[PDB]
Amino acid sequence: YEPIFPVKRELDLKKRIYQWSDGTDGYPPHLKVDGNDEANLPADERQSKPGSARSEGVGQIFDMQETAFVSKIAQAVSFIIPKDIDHENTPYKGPTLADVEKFNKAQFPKKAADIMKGRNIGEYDDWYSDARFAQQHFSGVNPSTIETASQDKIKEYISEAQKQGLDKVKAILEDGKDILIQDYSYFREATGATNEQIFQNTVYELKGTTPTGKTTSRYAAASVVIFQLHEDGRLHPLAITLDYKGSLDNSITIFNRRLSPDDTCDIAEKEDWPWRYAKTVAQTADWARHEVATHLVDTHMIEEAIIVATNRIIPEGELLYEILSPHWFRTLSLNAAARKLLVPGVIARIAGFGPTSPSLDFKGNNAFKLIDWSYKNFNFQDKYIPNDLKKRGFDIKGDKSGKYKNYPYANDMYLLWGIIRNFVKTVIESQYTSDHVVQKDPYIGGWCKEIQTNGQIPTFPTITTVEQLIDAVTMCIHTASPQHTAVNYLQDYYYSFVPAKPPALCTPLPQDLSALQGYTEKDLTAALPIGTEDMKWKDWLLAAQLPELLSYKVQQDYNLITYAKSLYNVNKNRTITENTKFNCKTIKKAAADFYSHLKSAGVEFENYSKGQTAGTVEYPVLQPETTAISILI
Ligand SMILES: [Fe+2]
Repeated sequence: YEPIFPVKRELDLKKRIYQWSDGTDGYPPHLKVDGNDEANLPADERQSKPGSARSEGVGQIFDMQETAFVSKIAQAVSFIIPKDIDHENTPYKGPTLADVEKFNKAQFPKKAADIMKGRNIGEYDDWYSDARFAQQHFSGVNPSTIETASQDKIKEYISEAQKQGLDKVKAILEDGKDILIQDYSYFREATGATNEQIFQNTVYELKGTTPTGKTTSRYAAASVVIFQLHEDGRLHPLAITLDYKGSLDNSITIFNRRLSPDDTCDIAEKEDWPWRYAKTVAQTADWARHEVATHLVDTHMIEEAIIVATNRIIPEGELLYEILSPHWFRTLSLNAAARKLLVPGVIARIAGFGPTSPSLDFKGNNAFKLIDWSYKNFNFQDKYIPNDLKKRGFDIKGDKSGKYKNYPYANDMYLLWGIIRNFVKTVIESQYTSDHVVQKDPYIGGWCKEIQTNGQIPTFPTITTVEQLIDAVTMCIHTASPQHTAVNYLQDYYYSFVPAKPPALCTPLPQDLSALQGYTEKDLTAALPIGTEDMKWKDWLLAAQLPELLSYKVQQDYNLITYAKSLYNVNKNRTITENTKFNCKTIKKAAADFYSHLKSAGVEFENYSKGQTAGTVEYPVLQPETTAISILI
């Protein structure tokens, strides 16, 4: 008969089922899906009704009703709100901030049921405040990109401070008492736009398929926020560059009229319309870097690359496949729905990068140029939590000062990284006993080469040592589960109230410093998507509904805990400690530990949360009970 080679037959089959994209769609490498149509996914990785065997599907990922609703908004291309979606009162109707804030609180119940259960930052009256704004850079949806300010970047702000004759603010930077930066000036470099070109998205009105002359513009800014970190451990915003353009000579850079959190000035924080605008512009900058870079690229897309490469090279039954496999549950169908609807029909629509909405060529669209560049400029090893916290300038290993008490991400993760490495170290070493044993493995070398080339993650290691294999496996797990968890499952809260953190601006920037300095509420109210005017209704809905959709809380069984308890691979409907091949006494002992380590950690993440400055919003996101096995939303 014809000769049968079980392995090479199975891999030949997987390399047909799991194929790469040619990249003509304008996305980083992913699983090839003809027109991203559900049907053209691999049979098992498709979607069934909720309460089904895993050989059928993965259960309805999103909330049926709020998908049909969000799809309704994306499809709605008419500038006149459709009869269906329209209501007597809406959270964008206003027409004032007061009226919009007043609506928000009246939608808190006792339907909207996530990890904050229908609640948002709108609960806090003083969300505008310097503490709550800045606190989002430690505890918000993007806690992982703030870093120590380069000495020669302080040198710029020392100069601009002097230029404005602000003698007080100069002395603060002069010495350099824990001066930190959050830098979105890279958006230009990232989109190939010149320093004379402004970010503008021209939203063309269509009569279904055919356009009418009518348009409305949304705007975006390569902002740069400068913070000082005090000893009591409060992150204080000092300065915002609204849109950085090579130098601060060519940009308009405002300074906080209160130079500390306790500072008192006769103009309040609520009435400081110049500063409340700047912060709102700096919020659009972080919305982008969060959704594109920190969320979509760094988690969803990096994980898909691993999934595809791992499936193509490493066979089902191999140890590496079995530890990684569970952390992929339903990731592929979700990215196929992101690439189809969410990225083009929402992200690229509500963002201010443009150049147009809708787009006919995504390779020409800037949101896609940013998606592409974010993937290209990711670094697999540098975002190892230890290496992450080190290079960004955070010594969590030994801070006696207690200055990082307001930074629970940095606290929670430094612990949680070692714990997941502990687990992997025990399981990997149960087969991979030496650097040599790794070197003489068939798949690990080709696994790396596949990821470094086709996956287009060159920063992925050439795995020689046992430590190198452990960190790589930790990272795949860390990215897929707790890192995605942190950045995914606080969207509803921080985005639901659109003014707190809006996706883009609905009016051009102020022309110069002198113009901004005399800004009224109506300017911000206009800049935000409020009123029946200029299709601002659609921008609000999408801005506050995508968060609620993607914040929809994880099911009990898709916990990191429930896995650590029983090692049950939800994704593959099997258990690793039922493969007589592997040294299972060890694996059961690693899992037994890993579980006791996580229960123990949930206690510490709690302490870190309540250990923050009085009033500071909680950080419950990395609670193992509320952490996802995979990138499953
Ligand atoms: Fe996500």
